[PDB]
Amino acid sequence: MIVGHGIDIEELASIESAVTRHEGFAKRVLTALEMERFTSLKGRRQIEYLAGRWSAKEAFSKAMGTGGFQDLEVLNNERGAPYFSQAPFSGKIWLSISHTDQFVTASVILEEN
Amino acid sequence: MIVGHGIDIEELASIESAVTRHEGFAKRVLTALEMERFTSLKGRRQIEYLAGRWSAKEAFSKAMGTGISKLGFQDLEVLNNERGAPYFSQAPFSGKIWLSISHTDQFVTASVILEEN
Amino acid sequence: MIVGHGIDIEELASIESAVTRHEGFAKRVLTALEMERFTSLKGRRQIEYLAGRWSAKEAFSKAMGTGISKLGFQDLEVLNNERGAPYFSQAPFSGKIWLSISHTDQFVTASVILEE
Ligand SMILES: Nc1ncnc2c1ncn2[C@@H]1O[C@H](COP(=O)(O)O)[C@@H](OP(=O)(O)O)[C@H]1O
Ligand SMILES: Nc1ncnc2c1ncn2[C@@H]1O[C@H](COP(=O)(O)O)[C@@H](OP(=O)(O)O)[C@H]1O
Repeated sequence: MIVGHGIDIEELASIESAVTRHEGFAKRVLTALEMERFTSLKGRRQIEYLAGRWSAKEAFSKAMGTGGFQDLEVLNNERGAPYFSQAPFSGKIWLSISHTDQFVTASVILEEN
Repeated sequence: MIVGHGIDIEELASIESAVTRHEGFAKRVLTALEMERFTSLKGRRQIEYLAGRWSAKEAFSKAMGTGISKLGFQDLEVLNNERGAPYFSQAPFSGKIWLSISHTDQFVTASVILEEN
Repeated sequence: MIVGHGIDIEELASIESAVTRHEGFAKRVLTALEMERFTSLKGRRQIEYLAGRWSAKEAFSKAMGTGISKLGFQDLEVLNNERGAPYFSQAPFSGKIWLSISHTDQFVTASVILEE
C-alpha cells in the first residue's frame, strides 16, 4: 500500500547564485561520498549534479510530510540509475530525475508491503 | 491497487494574461471558498495560487481518463489541511487521492495517483 | 505491488533538428501504425505527436531500469483511445502500465508507473 507521494521543480539559476554567496552551500547539502563525485566533474555537468541531488531530497521530504539533508544520500548504480542508499524510512523508495538546460525535476513514491 | 494516474505543466505568463484580460476567468475556475483565499493574497503569490488550483484539477481529470469539459471546474475543490498541505475536499471518487504541487518563478507542475484498498 | 517508476522531459527544438537532418528519424522511432497516424496530421500538431511518443518510450525504459537506445523503439507502441487518453498497446511486460503526457509551447513531459 502507498504511504506518501511528492514532486519538485527547480531553476538552475537559483543554485548558481547560491554557490557564490555562501561558498559553503555544497558542503551542507552533500554527504562525503556525494561530495567526491561533485569535485570530479566540471562545467555545466558539475552544476547539474548538485541541482539534481537537491531536488530529489526535497521531493522525499514533501512525501514524508516534514520540513536534515545529512542523513539522506543518492548514488548511481552500474547501469546509471539514481537510488537512495540512506534514508529514515524502512520501506521501499521509487525515485526518478530528469532535466533540460534551464531546470530540473524529480518524483518520489513511498510504499509498505 | 492503483486505479489511475495523471500529470500537468503550465506557464505562469499564460495565467496572468487571462486575468488581466478581464473576462471572468477566476470566477469560472474557482469555488466560493477557494475565491476567499485568492482575494486575501497579493502580487505574484496571488497568481501562483490560481495557477496551482487550475493545474491540480486538470491532473485529476486525466487520472480519471475523461478530461475536463465533460465536467466543469466547479465540481472539484482543493483546500489546505492542518499540516498546511493541499488536498481534495470535493471530488467524485471514494478511494484515496494522493496529490502534490510545485513551482518556480516561471512554471507550475502537479501530479495525482488514485488508489483503493 | 509496484515494480518500477520513471519520468522524462524533451525539448521540441531538439526533435525538430533531428527531423531537419532528413536522416530518417521518424521511420526508426515510430511503428507502422504510429506512422500512419503521423502522416494524417500537419504543422505544429505533427511535431508534437512525434515528440510525445519519444518522451513516453523513454519514461518506460527508465521505469524498467534501462534506456530506449538499448531496449529498441520498434518494441513499444503508444496509441490514443476513443476518449483521447494515451496508452501502451504493445510492450515487453505482463502487468499493468499507467501513463500520462502534458505539454507547453516549448517542452513536453511524461510519467510511468508499473504494477504487478
Ligand atoms: N481523456 C483524456 N484522459 C487522459 N489524458 C488525455 C485525455 N485526452 C487527452 N489526453 C492527453 O493530454 C495531452 C494534452 O496535453 P496538455 O493539454 O496537458 O498540454 C494529450 O497529448 P497527445 O495528443 O500528444 O497524446 C493526451 O496525451
Ligand atoms: N538506466 C537508467 N535508468 C533510469 N534512469 C537513468 C538511467 N541512466 C540515467 N538515468 C537518469 O537520467 C538522468 C538525466 O536525465 P535526462 O533524461 O534529462 O538526460 C540522470 O541524472 P544524473 O546523472 O544526475 O543522476 C539519471 O538520474
